[PDB]
Amino acid sequence: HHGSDLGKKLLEAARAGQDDEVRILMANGADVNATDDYGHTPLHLAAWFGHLEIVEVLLKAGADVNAADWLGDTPLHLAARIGHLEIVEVLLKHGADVNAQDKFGKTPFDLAIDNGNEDIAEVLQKAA
Amino acid sequence: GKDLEVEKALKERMIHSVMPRIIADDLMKQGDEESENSVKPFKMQQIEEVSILFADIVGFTKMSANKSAHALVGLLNDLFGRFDRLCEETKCEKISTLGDCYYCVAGCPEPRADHAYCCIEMGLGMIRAIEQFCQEKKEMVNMRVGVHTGTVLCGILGMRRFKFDVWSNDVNLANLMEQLGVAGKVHISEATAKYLDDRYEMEDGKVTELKTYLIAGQTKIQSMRDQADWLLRNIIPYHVAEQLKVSQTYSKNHDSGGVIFASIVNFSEFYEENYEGGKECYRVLNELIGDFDELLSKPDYSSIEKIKTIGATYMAASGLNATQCRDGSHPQEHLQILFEFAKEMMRVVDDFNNNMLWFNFKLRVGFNHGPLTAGVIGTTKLLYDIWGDTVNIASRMDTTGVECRIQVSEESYRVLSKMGYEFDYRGTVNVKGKGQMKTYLYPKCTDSG
Repeated sequence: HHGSDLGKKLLEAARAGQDDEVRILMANGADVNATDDYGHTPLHLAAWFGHLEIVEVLLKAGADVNAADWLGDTPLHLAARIGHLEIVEVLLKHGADVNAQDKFGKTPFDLAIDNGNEDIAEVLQKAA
Repeated sequence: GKDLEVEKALKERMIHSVMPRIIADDLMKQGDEESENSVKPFKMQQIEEVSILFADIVGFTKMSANKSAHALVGLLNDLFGRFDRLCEETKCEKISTLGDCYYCVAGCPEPRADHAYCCIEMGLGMIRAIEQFCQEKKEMVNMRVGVHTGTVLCGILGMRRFKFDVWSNDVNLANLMEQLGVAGKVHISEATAKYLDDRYEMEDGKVTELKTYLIAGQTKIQSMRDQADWLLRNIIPYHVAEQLKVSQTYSKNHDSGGVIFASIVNFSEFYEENYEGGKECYRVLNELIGDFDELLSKPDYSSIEKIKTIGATYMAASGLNATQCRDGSHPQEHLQILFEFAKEMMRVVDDFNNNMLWFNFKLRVGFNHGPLTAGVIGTTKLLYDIWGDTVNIASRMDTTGVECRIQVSEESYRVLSKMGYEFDYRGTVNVKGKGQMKTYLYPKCTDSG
């Protein structure tokens, strides 16, 4: 919104792990999908820090499914890059793309392969 | 009227002074408008199977022992004029020069089918020219020459002092091979020799200390005025601009001044080229270097000069623009303020490391201070540069450093210890030209230990 410092507060609480501040700020009409200079999204912050509670808080908050940073990466791509499996399943239940690739031109499969997490790849390989 | 055409010609010449031919003649039709407004937004590429050559003076320090700092300018101008002239007669694309070193590339804008032959012919012509000058003016100097072939990615980085350049491991290989070469002969690699057609002096040159050989031879006028003057400030500083207008060339010497080198250390392993080109990694490098550039805008950053960008490195100096002497000020605060400038450089790289996902970027920084000289090289082309013992000392001592540590010289250690900053003694490392030198680190057990 106008003067989206509420975005800064929500993002800082998102990667800080402070949930009560997130509730307080959303009570103030803050934007659900506020973005920073590089294009990060709070769901990508959750993938960074692996907070399933905040994942579900953002899901009930109404976050987008294919958020892309300046590197054009979906949150599923970031998750496969890090390797939080349960977040990967709870994200793919919502119906995200399977065959996408960012500006780096790679699908999440070989990415999860190189990051050293076979679980993401074996879960994703069964899609249709 | 005609002054507009005069400044148009000046601006076009100044574009080609810092940035190559084909890209320039393509960018003046405003293929990209963001590029045009940046000239007040560009592209990067990566090409395979090209040739690169380096050449260094032998005994470069010795010829600069007790001179007048003016003979050096003249002789360098003569040598480099002959060299780049020979470049036009042999159709090879220059890149830049690093003090005592001159290097070029073959077929960089568009591939050429006989790049290797042109490059070796350049080597032979370099040998002929240097021997002719040696016999004429009677100074025994030599050129260590090295060549390599492979793949390299080309682009322009930064927004201040930006210059077209190329990057890959092949540059490091060629530099090291020239370091392993012998005077008077060209030190080649088998990668170059796979298509050599053996029309030359085949020898196997190996080190006396990896498939290598040695060959011994055989109303726009105000807008255009602003554009052109901005470009002039981009290539050369203000003091030289005002001193030059009443003369032909430039040269100056300072008995004392600082210098810092700073390079990203863990950037090498981040070269995954699974994507075609890997240009996004270098876009990120562009972002970081642009952050460094915008750092310069601070008001207290007036006495600090970014000399150039070396590959992915960063070279800065100070203590030279302060030509006006005021007795109510201490003439030794320039080194201090540059030391803080380094500190905020480290802080900014730390912040960027925090803000980027799943990678840490560490830096090595080396500090030195002492005498040096500054000058201008080209004509119809331009380049500002500095020379001296201190610059090579700083480059050496920075390479024998540790990441996230401010490696500092012993005399600079002396001048800085009494003013407050805290350091721990690291050790003593051999330096060519000066023997043993002591090393100190500004971080004080900042790690777990």
